Amino acid sequence: EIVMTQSPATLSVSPGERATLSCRASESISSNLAWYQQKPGQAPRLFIYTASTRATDIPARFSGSGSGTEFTLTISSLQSEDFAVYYCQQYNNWPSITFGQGTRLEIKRTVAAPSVFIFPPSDEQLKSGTASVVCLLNNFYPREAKVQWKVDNALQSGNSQESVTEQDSKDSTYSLSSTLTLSKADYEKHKVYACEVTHQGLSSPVTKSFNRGE
Amino acid sequence: EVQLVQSGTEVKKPGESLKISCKGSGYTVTSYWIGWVRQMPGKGLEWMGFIYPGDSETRYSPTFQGQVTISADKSFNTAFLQWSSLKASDTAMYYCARVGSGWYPYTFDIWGQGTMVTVSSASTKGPSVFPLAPSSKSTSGGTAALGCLVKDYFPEPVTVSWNSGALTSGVHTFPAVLQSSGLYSLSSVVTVPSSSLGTQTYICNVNHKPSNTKVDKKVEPK
Repeated sequence: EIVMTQSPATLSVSPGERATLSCRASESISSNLAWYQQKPGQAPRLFIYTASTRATDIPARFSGSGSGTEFTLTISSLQSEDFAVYYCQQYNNWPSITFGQGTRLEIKRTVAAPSVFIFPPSDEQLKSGTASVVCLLNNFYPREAKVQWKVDNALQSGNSQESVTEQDSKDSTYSLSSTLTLSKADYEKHKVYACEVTHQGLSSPVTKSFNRGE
Repeated sequence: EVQLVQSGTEVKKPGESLKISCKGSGYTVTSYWIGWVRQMPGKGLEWMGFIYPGDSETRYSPTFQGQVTISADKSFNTAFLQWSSLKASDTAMYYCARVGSGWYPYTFDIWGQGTMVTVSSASTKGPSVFPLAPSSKSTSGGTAALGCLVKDYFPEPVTVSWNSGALTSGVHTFPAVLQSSGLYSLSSVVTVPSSSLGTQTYICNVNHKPSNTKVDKKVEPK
């Protein structure tokens, strides 16, 4: 099957500016290339077909070009509704079709360092035999961040999970939670609980911590 | 109106069979191919196969050939996707889509809304709700964070509001994570003025309809 490779994986562009997304085919496909937009929770929708032709409702700021093995989708002035994932699809010899792996187009804004908060496990939870410790990174940009948990100065690995929000529609920031899960027995045998946050907006990493029982 | 309407959300156990459907309306269903597309959680689109409902001719992707059955009942203007024995790895959103003919040839010109399929050994379970209490070190005249941890439920979803819907600004309810136990967990947080901690009540309202579990948690400083 013909392999479709999109780049970049994530494109960050400011509203009102131009975005150019790329898609490469492993074999020539002439102009037999479509592009779809997909927003979170929603079905994909056809935007461009035969490499350069817009579907009927599609605004003129969207265009496509290319033939053979290299193709682009350009959005000449970005509107808020345009930030989404875009997939390319080849159909050189239908029914043999394949999709690219997608490019996420997100909103570029000024860097915002996270506000960081740590939460100890509740006494009620501890009755259950498990302790959850939560670290919140609030309203930051860009999305990339590193969170490290330390318990009595030992770096924890393998016992945490993260969740991140979609980009906020008003301020274009993200928030992220990291949850450390430990047994009650382990929680009660250690004292200092810390989450260290590294982000390009912070000159040095920020650590928030608590001492169990204080 | 030209549309494809898919069947509802499914939650199944490994080894169970499953048939989901895609009904066309507003056009001549027997004149166009339908395709099925899989989208695993956090992943891209994968083509599974095509069927021509007018005669049930099928063209499967090599990846899915022999793994799923695509069928059609033209008397019902409906295409189907079927598994005889589900695996947890079949957890995904499934889309059906019409293949263009004449207009937009060979593209997917009309999409169904998707059918979410979750396959897990887990059983329905309501969450436990715990406070994420505002820190005693919260900056005076500044901003404090507080929240609720909604732990150990299945299947999705849970809904969370704050103060019965009266508090919305500053709220972040995170996407759920699937834990290694097979149960989901999420937190909902909000930032508020530190000066409000003594005077304003903060209650998260949690509902897990699948288990009919409804909880209100008051969150306050220790």
